[PDB]
Amino acid sequence: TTGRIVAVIGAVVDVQFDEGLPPILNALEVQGRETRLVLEVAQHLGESTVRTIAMDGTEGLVRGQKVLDSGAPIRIPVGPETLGRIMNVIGEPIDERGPIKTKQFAAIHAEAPEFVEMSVEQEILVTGIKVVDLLAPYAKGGKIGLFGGAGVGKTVLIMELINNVAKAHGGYSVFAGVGERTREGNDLYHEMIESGVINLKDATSKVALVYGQMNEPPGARARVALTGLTVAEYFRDQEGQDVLLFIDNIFRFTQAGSEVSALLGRIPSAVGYQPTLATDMGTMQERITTTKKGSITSVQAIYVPADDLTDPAPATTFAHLDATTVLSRAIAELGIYPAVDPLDSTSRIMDPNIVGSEHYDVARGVQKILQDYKSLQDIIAILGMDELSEEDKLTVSRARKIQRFLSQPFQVAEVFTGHLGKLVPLKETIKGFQQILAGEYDHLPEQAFYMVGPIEEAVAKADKLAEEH
Amino acid sequence: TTGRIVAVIGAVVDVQFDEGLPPILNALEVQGRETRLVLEVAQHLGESTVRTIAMDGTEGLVRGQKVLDSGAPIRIPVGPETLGRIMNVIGEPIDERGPIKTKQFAAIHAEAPEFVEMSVEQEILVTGIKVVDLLAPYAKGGKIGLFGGAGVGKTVLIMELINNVAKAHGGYSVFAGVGERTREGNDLYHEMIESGVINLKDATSKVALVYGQMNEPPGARARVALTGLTVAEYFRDQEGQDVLLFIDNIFRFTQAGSEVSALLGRIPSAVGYQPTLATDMGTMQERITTTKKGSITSVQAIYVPADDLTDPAPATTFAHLDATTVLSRAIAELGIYPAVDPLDSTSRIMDPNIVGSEHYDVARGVQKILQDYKSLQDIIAILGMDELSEEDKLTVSRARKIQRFLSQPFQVAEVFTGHLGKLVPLKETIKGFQQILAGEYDHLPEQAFYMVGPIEEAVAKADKLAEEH
Amino acid sequence: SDRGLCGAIHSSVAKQMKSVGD
Amino acid sequence: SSAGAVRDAGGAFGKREQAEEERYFRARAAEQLAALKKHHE
Amino acid sequence: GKREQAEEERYFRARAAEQLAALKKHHE
Amino acid sequence: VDLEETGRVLSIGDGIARVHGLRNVQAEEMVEFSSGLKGMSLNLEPDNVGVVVFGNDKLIKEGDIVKRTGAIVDVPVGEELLGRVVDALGNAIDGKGPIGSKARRRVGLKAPGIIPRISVREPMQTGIKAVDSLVPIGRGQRELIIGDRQTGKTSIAIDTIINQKRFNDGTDEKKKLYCIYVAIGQKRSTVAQLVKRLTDADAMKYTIVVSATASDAAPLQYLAPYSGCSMGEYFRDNGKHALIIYDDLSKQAVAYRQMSLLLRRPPGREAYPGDVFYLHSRLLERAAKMNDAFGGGSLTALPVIETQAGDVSAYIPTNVISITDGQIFLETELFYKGIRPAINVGLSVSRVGSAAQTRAMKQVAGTMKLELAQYREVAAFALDAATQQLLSRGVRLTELLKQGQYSPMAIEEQVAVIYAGVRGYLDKLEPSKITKFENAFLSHVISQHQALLGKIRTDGKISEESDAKLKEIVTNFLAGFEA
Amino acid sequence: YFRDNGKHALIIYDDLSKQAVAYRQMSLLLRRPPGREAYPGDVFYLHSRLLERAAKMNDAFGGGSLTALPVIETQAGDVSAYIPTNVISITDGQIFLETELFYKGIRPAINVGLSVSRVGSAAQTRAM
Amino acid sequence: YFRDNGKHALIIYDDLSKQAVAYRQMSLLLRRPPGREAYPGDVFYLHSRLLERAAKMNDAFGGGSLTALPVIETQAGDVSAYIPTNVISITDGQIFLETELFYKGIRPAINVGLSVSRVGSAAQTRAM
Amino acid sequence: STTSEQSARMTAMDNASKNASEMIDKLTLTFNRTRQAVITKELIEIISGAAAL
Ligand SMILES: Nc1ncnc2c1ncn2[C@@H]1O[C@H](COP(=O)(O)OP(=O)(O)OP(=O)(O)O)[C@@H](O)[C@H]1O
Ligand SMILES: Nc1ncnc2c1ncn2[C@@H]1O[C@H](COP(=O)(O)OP(=O)(O)O)[C@@H](O)[C@H]1O
Ligand SMILES: Nc1ncnc2c1ncn2[C@@H]1O[C@H](COP(=O)(O)OP(=O)(O)O)[C@@H](O)[C@H]1O
Ligand SMILES: [Cl-]
Ligand SMILES: [Cl-]
Ligand SMILES: [Cl-]
Ligand SMILES: [Cl-]
Ligand SMILES: [Cl-]
Ligand SMILES: [Cl-]
Ligand SMILES: [Mg+2]
Ligand SMILES: [Mg+2]
Ligand SMILES: [Mg+2]
Repeated sequence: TTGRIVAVIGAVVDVQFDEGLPPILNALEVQGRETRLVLEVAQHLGESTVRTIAMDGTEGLVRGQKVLDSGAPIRIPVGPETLGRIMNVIGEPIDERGPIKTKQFAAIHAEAPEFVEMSVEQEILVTGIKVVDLLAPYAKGGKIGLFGGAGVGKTVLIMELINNVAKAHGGYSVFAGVGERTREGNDLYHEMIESGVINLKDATSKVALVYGQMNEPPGARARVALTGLTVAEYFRDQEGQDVLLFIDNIFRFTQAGSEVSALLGRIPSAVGYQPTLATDMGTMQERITTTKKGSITSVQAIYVPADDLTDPAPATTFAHLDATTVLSRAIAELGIYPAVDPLDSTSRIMDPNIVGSEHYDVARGVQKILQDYKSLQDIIAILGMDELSEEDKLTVSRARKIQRFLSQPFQVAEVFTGHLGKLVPLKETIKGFQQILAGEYDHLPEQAFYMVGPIEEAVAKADKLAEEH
Repeated sequence: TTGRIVAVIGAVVDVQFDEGLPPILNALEVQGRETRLVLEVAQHLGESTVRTIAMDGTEGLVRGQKVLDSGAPIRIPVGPETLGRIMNVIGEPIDERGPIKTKQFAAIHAEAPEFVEMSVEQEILVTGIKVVDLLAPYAKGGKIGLFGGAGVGKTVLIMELINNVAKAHGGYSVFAGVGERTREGNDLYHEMIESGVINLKDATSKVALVYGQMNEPPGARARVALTGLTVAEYFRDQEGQDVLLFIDNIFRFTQAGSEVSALLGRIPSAVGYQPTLATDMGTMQERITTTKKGSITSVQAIYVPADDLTDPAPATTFAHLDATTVLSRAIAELGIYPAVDPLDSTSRIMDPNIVGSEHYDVARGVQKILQDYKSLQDIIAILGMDELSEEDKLTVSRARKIQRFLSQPFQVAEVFTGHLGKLVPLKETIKGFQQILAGEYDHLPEQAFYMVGPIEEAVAKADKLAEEH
Repeated sequence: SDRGLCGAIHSSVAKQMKSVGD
Repeated sequence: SSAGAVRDAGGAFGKREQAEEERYFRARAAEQLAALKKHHE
Repeated sequence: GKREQAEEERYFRARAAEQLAALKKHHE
Repeated sequence: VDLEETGRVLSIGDGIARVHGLRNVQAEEMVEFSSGLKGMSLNLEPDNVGVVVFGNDKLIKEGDIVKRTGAIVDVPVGEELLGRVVDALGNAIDGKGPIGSKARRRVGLKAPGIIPRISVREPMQTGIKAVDSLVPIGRGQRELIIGDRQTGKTSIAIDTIINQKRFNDGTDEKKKLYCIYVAIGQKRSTVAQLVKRLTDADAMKYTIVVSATASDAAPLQYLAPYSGCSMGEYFRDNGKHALIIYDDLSKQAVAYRQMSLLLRRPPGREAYPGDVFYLHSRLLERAAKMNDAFGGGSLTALPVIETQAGDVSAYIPTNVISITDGQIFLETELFYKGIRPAINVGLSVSRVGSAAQTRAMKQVAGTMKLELAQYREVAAFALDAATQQLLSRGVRLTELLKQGQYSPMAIEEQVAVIYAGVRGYLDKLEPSKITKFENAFLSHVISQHQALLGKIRTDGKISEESDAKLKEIVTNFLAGFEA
Repeated sequence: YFRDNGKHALIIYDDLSKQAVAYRQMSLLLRRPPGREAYPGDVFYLHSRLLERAAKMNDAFGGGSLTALPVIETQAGDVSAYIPTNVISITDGQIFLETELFYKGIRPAINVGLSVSRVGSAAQTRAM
Repeated sequence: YFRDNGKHALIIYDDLSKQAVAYRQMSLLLRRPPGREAYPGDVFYLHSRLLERAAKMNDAFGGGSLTALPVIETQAGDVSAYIPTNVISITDGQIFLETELFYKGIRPAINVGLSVSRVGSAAQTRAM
Repeated sequence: STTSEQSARMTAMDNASKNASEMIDKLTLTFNRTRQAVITKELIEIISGAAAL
């Protein structure tokens, strides 16, 4: 059915249909365009007219320009053909490698899995990172979040998880470039070909790709997150297998909504955000989860504006997550990388019944001394280290060594650090921090524990520091 | 052609013409009134109707009152006859000395000088004040800006510069009373007659007065800044003379705009200001400049609302200035006058090429030790001077002596202060502070440096204190 | 004495010496 | 209000306390590295 | 603080007396 | 008669024309008024067209015949603009005849996608000691110049432009870099001095100046950064490399805020529109490094942001920090103390510190990066004898970071000045006397020892022979300096 | 139902902070006036009437009870925020929880000095 | 009336802070752009025209005067607030009154440092 | 010597707490002024937003 454009202001477009009025969340094919300009319905205004949002630039659009109704939402390719291929928000490919001819398609909009469909299987996932696996370990078949401010190491952290976990994972993966730098998309695409997870000449690709980035409009950036998970929903539902879902950055979903919230006709909420924040996030977030049939293990990078965790966009996301990784600038500026907050990052699986009493006691033991270290820092500001007692001096010594041993050089960040990357096992992490708390490395200096893999390398590095000195 | 007043709300008045609708900026004479009421055309609302801004009070206006069109903006007298005469916003004489007879008239509105017409020669201007000439020295044919809160010392500072520079300078002068005290207009008028710069009988006056004070409505205060501006343009362009413009206060232009923008039918900006803040100021400020033919050295007093420099009105003005003079309350309340902030006030001519390397190194040296003194205030607050290091005691001791030596008795301030004013040359200032930084006057007390001219009088004041014991 | 934060005692001792306790 | 509030502010006391710890453990690192010389040799 | 000035001004008012006591002796 | 391709003005005020008619007009299309002025149709409404007015709006009365251009807003592009100073639309404003460009690129084109791009390889030499060593800018990168007013923000940009004379006068084509300085908001007298400075240093011959001062209307200030970006994309696509400076994006945001609100679009945070992130992102994203297939060229962005009272946590600053690749935090505290340029080494980062540095520079800068980091930890003190030289070295190296205006140094020359401090020939020398040392040392090394600087550029590293020569040059100079 | 028919009951609102966000979304889209922090004018009244219904009945009106345990999420430990101060002023006491006390080892992390129960001190077994 | 007819008069506005709140009520009910502390843009103009009218007339215009003594209520000694700074920028000096000196017993509690009189120093008896 | 330093440290730390108390009192006022202004300013954003619909 035909419908002519009546108004165009910014990304928002109004189309008046003569009789056959389309439902909400339906794709609208705009005729008389060189590139495919698709519109999606948001509101019914009245008088057989509907308000829409543009999945691309609106320049060139004329009033009275015909726009046909598809009779369905934004339908995209889903299947094995999507693997090793980048695509738009609308579904078309963008890597100059022909059309992605899948045998079956799927709409980006769909109802979330019901309460009865929910799983309750808490199984530990051994990543490789020490600060993660010890304090806030990720659950296999669970929702993982990576909070952080401007330039604290969210991309470097998530790219390491792709490098470590996806290779070991005998299955599939889906990367989602939501509202971030297109330069990063260029970096990620080519380096995955070098590793061999995306093969060019043959169809044995592990990682599927969906992109949008901050060059695109808000309407695009609002829906790429939904476009990304829909590909992973195929690998969950139809193919009875596990799947990973790396998203970066999921703040840009919530940001992109507020960019067109005023033009849709809404009274703005607190901190200049849209009123529909909890619901718009909720309908999207709860789709990204493990059902009884399949299992999505999602990893979401979350941008924190102005390092403010109390801001609506990061704050509301905490409820949707099982495991969290709260990054800090204060920890990053010292030199600790990954700058993971040991007194903030938590996980649901952190329980003596789940992970064992040895894991729980050592993990909490690290969190005990690091919290008590903050109290001593207030005393040191007035006195100094000299006036403190013998017991308090040792607590700081053990605390500062624990801070540095939590740091670790990544394989993805070789050019940044300089040193080669590491990957520590489970019990090597448990036994490493247990020896430091017990007092087995009081004689060694704190510099030896800075940027190393297991506890053995700290003792091995102390041999070099001794001979150099 | 005749026009009818359809609506009147405060300063804003709407006029409906049948045919021959007047363009924007054109003045409109309101008929059936005792004093000459003027309405400048702001907008075209549509349906043969225009929105206007009233230069005088809008009381007594009946709906359907006849309004004529002059066919041009608010035209005012300009020439040698405007010297020693007081004008108002609409060019009329408000000194009760007949009409200002001139052979040419100028409109208050005009476009700024083009890129080709701009000048490049920035020569230094010697004020006499110590804190100014050392840290943020003014330029001949530039744009000086005196920032300050409520009662810090702007009118004292501007009258000092009028006393020093404008008296001893072979060229014309202009003063613009934009939204300040009418009492100050009375004081300035009789002071200038007493001095000689204004002459009642002889036609050899230097200063040209324009006044639209805080007793006037917003329409006057919005446009009276431009009225005084246009007088300086005549002397710059058509004659080619060195002009001295003195606007007190420039904030009142922007404040007047904030009052009308509500009634003009606009969406309010940040802190309730008009959305056209930068552009309205931009068209105004850009006219005040040194062209190829003539020259203007504008000294503008700038008000700071609630002692907040981040406020839109004082914030936007910074870009328009060559030299800044940020007056602080914290400095004033300590007793230091003039209360110019040495870690805030800056100038463009502060450069090793222009002033000299001896000037530059001493200037930054004063700023360094003051910055070190300010950093240690938290330590002195809790712990005290005893807990500081012995080298830091010398750093703090000199800084307070430098703070006090930056103070200076004023010429205009003699009437209430009692102490005689000072006028320190450029060479003596740099020589004086350089001795204190190196440490040639460490043995002398701090109160010796408080309120003195050159460094020689500071040492002489210390001997007077030694005699009293 | 060794422990600081006690007025100007350490400097007061140094006053008479020029003209124990680390 | 909360613990560790001094270094969170990042003022005079916050940065000086961070420097004060760095002074102490640099000196203790030299003493402890000297102990590794004796045990090795 | 208000008493931040109290401690600092007390220090330099004492040092002003000491410096003026040294200045008066040299004046003789 | 005609209402399809033509329209009449219903209402006009504050540079916003509501035009009846213009039925066939496109969104973001240019339109010419009866007086002669141009305008951009942004708001397409059912019974009107919200047209923003480029320039003055006094001449536009009610019922003026608004024509159609029949094309999306575009600007002139090419190598002809190099030398000329132009306005936001592209007209000449320096009084040297009308320029005749070959092509005309659109203002608001999409940024190149994932496949055309390639990682940053070749360096973008600013010629500043503190920048190229610690925060190295690569070609294709977007490096922010954030800081308060009067803290040497534009000072970095001007010295970067003057530095390119070293490369552009040479024979090598790849090493050349054409500059584009966009002036948004700042007054004409400032820009007149900037063009004067570039003319004196022989910099204008490879530079384009896109002026949009406070006297010009808000739509011109809004459009000017995009107009300048399109001029850079001419080089980007066709082999050559280019540089662009958005000075500044803060004053662009205020113009966009004014333009948006007067079209009856609702406000957001601090009265700004909802899409102010989208405003700056699409502008910056267009700066990229192209692969060999599409051209090989690139565009390097240097945006500017003005923070109020050092508040980087403000709305517009936090947006641009997350967009840009790296950032250079300039502070007032360092400026007043004497450290000019006032770059905070602890806070500022590049995120590509490897390819953007030369192998000669990587040796001396790598060690200086470590030593300065060691110093800033143990800063607030002045005592330990073991780390006495550590406190000294940091003060000695920090004095070398000072650099006067309008004098950018070569990449090989920067290795020489750091070599003296890093190897410890300034340790026994007093901190105050280091400015006098380097001034005479740089003049000495350039005058007589040209072959040594040449061989570092030839070999592309600090060789065994070159290291041996510099060892005796500094020691003999140091002895002559003191005694 | 339990309260009015002689029996006792417990109710736990987890959490009322998120309820306010939902109520805010509903009001703003209906174009009702926005109050402080974009919440509607009667955001106090929302939680006040909800909690007030929780009561203890005398023997004449059955004798039952509905016990309310509402939940509020503070931002950075700010007790004096808008939504917390409403619900704090409604209830008959409160149990403050700190992130500082949790990591130190105090679990449950109940702040003893700040937390009080005004009415329930009387309603206790004498053995305790 | 007294001013113009060769006579002298004193006027006291007690207080302009409460007048500002009354005008803010009017402006906020009128639905006009609010700024600092929700006051309108013309809140300065409100107090400026009132105070300006108090003046000293020359012998040509009767030779009388009107003397203004406006009052402002600060909040915890906030002299740098919006409405106080406006009236400070209008009037010819001011008399600050401290809560410390008044509570301590020193009445009247005039702050010596902050309080000034510009044109009053000239109009003073030589004995004083 | 030991009796002199403890008496001095008592009075020195007594002054340190009292000087800190003065800073707390004044910062509490500046906190509450800024607290109210943030509530007022952010409310005006929402009212201005609703007006333009
Ligand atoms: N390294 C330096 N050496 C000497 N002078 C400097 C240096 N850096 C900055 N300056 C001086 O500081 C002044 C202001 O610098 P600049 O023009 O960069 O300010 P800005 O940060 O761009 O702000 P604005 O846009 O308001 O001018 C200039 O007059 C310049 O001479
Ligand atoms: N594991 C790490 N090791 C060393 N440096 C890191 C690490 N992670 C991040 N960084 C630093 O941070 C920057 C990259 O951060 P990025 O991932 O872009 O943060 P964000 O995603 O929050 O913008 C680089 O400059 C790099 O030096
Ligand atoms: N140079 C100075 N020396 C001493 N006192 C001064 C000086 N400048 C200003 N003052 C004091 O400040 C008061 C107000 O000055 P004024 O110029 O009216 O400030 P503003 O113009 O900001 O209202 C005067 O009454 C005067 O006592
Ligand atoms: Cl808002
Ligand atoms: Cl007047
Ligand atoms: Cl206006
Ligand atoms: Cl606001
Ligand atoms: Cl052309
Ligand atoms: Cl654009
Ligand atoms: Mg990232
Ligand atoms: Mg004044
Ligand atoms: Mg600049």
